[PDB]
Amino acid sequence: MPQWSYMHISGQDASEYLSPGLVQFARATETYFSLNNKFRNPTVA
Amino acid sequence: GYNVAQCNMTKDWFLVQMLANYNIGYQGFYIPESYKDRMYSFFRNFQPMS
Repeated sequence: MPQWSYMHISGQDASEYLSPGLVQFARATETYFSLNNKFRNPTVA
Repeated sequence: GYNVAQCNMTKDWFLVQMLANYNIGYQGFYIPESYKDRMYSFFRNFQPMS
């Protein structure tokens, strides 16, 4: 769907819509600042 | 308005203690995990009164 892809419900995984630099950063800064809870995880049956 | 959680202990000190014992501070207060919270640990023996 168009509006599901726009609102990040479907088409891709949570890791795949974020920028590589930001993820590189989220993993580096984890032990003293968590950024997992900032982005939805969609799971598709 | 510097005391906290129904006693005469301060917001500052409570925050220092959560950060030092469990590293909670800047991501917001919540109940610390059981495995972290043992006999000589702060939160376990914390008993506030009125």
